[PDB]
Amino acid sequence: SMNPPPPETSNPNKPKRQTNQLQYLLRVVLKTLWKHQFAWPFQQPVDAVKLNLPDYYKIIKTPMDMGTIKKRLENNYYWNAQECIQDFNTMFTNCYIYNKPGDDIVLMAEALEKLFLQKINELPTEE
Ligand SMILES: Cc1[nH]c(-c2cccc(N)c2)c2c1C(=O)CCCC2
Repeated sequence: SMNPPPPETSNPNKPKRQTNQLQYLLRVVLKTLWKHQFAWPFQQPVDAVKLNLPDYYKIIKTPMDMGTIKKRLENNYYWNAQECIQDFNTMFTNCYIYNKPGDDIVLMAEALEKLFLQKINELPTEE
């Protein structure tokens, strides 16, 4: 069994900028979710080999995790906040696609997503 290569966190050909919204996403949003008790399944890519999930990457074609997001934010990978928000929503969506309602992992994603939504509600004005 085989995992795919993880999502890229560096791309010198990709335009990039530092914005106050992106710093908020690192310093407030990512920090809030990273320290949560339910964060650990989401801090790195899903290892479908060790987890014995050979169908994971057959179903999930856009994997995403907070470890990748953290490195992308720290490496200034993004152009705008929307790109980073999309990555967060992709990671939650993957969890809901692959798992059953009521699975513990879904309850964990749900709790993180609630905090995510509470924090992005106060995303500062782009300035
Ligand atoms: C998001 C997610 N994370 C992890 C996991 C579990 C233990 C260790 C590591 N690194 C990752 C899983 C998962 C799923 O969606 C499928 C359900 C269980 C596996």
